[PDB]
Amino acid sequence: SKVVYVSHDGTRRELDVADGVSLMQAAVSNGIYDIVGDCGGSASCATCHVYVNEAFTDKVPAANEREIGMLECVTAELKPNSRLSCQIIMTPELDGIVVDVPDRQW
Ligand SMILES: [Ga+3]
Repeated sequence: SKVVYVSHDGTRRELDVADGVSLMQAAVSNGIYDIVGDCGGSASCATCHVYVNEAFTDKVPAANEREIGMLECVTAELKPNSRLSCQIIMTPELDGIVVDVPDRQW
């Protein structure tokens, strides 16, 4: 699928996230996520907290409590679609997803 990542600083990236990848994984390989070593592509991170555009946040799978605190590690007023770069998976239909890292600290 077509996925696009936006850094909370205002940078954007667009990768190809097929079936079995996560918004992070693709970007990850692309270095988009040169963060720390928590999720390692398994949704165990406190820094990949990101906001998916409401359009791909409703199609994506339902994130579990593991995507709530991990993702809420940084007080970013967790939205309804917020999620750590490594928790949503991309299907061959949900393509065109736009991600964004929360600058909620501003
Ligand atoms: Ga992560």
